[PDB]
Order: sequence, then structure tokens, then C-alpha cells
Amino acid sequence: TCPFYKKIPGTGFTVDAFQYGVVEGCTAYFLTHFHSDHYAGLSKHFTFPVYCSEITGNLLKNKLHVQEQYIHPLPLDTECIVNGVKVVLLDANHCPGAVMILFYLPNGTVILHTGDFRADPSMERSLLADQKVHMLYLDTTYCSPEYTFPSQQEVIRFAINTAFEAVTLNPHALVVCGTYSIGKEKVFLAIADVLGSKVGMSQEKYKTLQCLNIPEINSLITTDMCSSLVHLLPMMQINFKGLQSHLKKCGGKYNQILAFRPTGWTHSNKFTRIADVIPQTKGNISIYGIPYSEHSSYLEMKRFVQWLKPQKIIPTVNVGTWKSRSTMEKYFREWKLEAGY
Ligand code: NI
Repeated sequence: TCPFYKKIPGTGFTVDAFQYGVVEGCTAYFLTHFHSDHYAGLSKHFTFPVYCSEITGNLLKNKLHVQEQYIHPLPLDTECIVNGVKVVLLDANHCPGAVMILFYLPNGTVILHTGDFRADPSMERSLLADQKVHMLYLDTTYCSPEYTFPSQQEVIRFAINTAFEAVTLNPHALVVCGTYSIGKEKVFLAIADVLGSKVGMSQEKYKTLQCLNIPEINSLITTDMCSSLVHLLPMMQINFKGLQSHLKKCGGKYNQILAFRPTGWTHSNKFTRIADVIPQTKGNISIYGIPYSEHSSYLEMKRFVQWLKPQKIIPTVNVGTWKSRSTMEKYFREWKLEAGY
């Protein structure tokens, strides 16, 4: 059964609630983004209205075969009426097509559901600036002060400089980047751009990328692995055994692998700066774990909430243990006392 924190009071709406069968009283199902923990349950046999971004709707149609007549794509930054309720979709700074949803309830209450997001000051100048929000349904993935990580720009600088150095020293080195879902495309696209290569990948992953409206993409990606020196592999194959096996398949074109695993946070964040990151190495194979996050750090989250000043916060992540819930509630109270709302 659907949990309370996926239901929008005063409406017929749910958010990211496709794995519960027919939800009692639900007239429209919203989907914030195309990640499996959120879309779990959708298929060609779904016959209720799904409301989402254009990019998310491309992925539903092409990857899950949802029928077109039930996909309702909405433009961003635009007031729309859904089953008699005004809604706005805003960029979530997560993966491609990911949104936050503003609901303007018939009684005057305004609710923001962040979906999954990486808070940024640029959000303080969207349509959020223009009215008060009463309730916030918050992505609390990294809601603890130990969670610090660098900007995306510093992480990409590190990756480009690392790859360009390695391949310029050894033109027979292959670069490999791990993936298991959409998101974090800048990692492999920025590396291919500095090297003058396309990114090579499976037909299934090329298909997924072609649903994303990324400009000039036919220019950056390919299924011809032989023409590419940046390859994308499943995240599970980014280990010494999996990479040795891949290098065998390349027929003596290459004699070294430099591989990247974009994780979110790992505890080596509490001690080491991005500048100081080193790989794990075995023979002619090196593997870099890089802290490329598409969720808010603790400080970015705190700043957003202290700017927004909601009356009530409903966490959507880490809600299954009493220790996590108590921790989060304690930080929400601190933020409110420090800022004065
Ligand atoms: Ni996500």
C-alpha cells in the first residue's frame, strides 16, 4: 500500500507511486524522473494518466512502451491545469528530465515536491520566488553534516585533466566509464570532448541517450566501439576482472585502461580533497572513484530550506528507521531556529 509521503492532500494526485497497484482515489499519477526506484511498476499495460516532463515521456514511450494516449508531457516553468488544479514543473538539477512539482491547492495551500534534486542558488530565481510554500516534500538523501562533496564543475575538471594526461602519455590507453541509469552524462561526454573521440556504447544505452534532447548528441556518441577510445560499460563491470576481460575483447588495439566510477558520496570525502584523489591500480588497469553527486550536499540542502522557509517538511528519503527520522527532525528544527521562521 502507498505510503502517506507519496500522496498530495486535497487532490486526486500521487507522486512516484507506480508499484502499489490501483491507488484508491488517484486520478493522476505524477513521475518526477526516470529512475527505477521511482518508475517501478510502469509498462505498456498502464492505462491511467501519467504526468511528467517531455524527456521523461520520451523514455516512458521508448523504453517501457507506455502507450502515447496515457502520457501527458508538460512544459517547464509554465502554469498548467491538471484535473482542476494549477501545477508547475521546475528543473530539479538531478538527471535529464528530472522535475520538482509545485501544486496550488484549491484551498490556498501551496506544496513543493522536490522529487530527487541537487539544490542550487539558481532555484531562488525561478517561479519559487513569487509565493509562499506551506508544505515541502524534501529529498533528504544526504541530510547529515558529514556529507560534503565538491561542485560538479571541480569533479569534471579533475576527470578531464586526468584522462587527457593519461592518453597523451600513452596513446594506446583506453578510457572506460561506468553507468547503470540515466544521469551523470557530463562525465563521459566531457572526457570524449577533450580526447577528440565519440563515446562508444551498447545499442540499448545509445537508445536511452537518444531520448534525452541533448544538443548535438549524434556528434558525441556511437555504437561503433572500434572507432571510439572512450567506452561505456555497466557499473558492475568496473572492477579488475571485468576490465581485464574487456581489454581482451579490443584485439590488441589498447594496452592500458583508465576507468571511472562516478559514485555519490563515499567516506574518503571526509578526509581527502578532489585534488588529492588517487586510483586503485592492478597491472595496466587503474580505477578512479569520483564523487560526482546529483543530490544536494547537507549545506546546499540547508541553504535551500532556510531560503524557502516552509511551514512543514515531509522527508521522502531515509524514512524507514527511527534513528534517521529523529536525526532529520533535529536538523530541521536547528535550521528554523537559526533562520528565524
Ligand atoms: Ni533519482
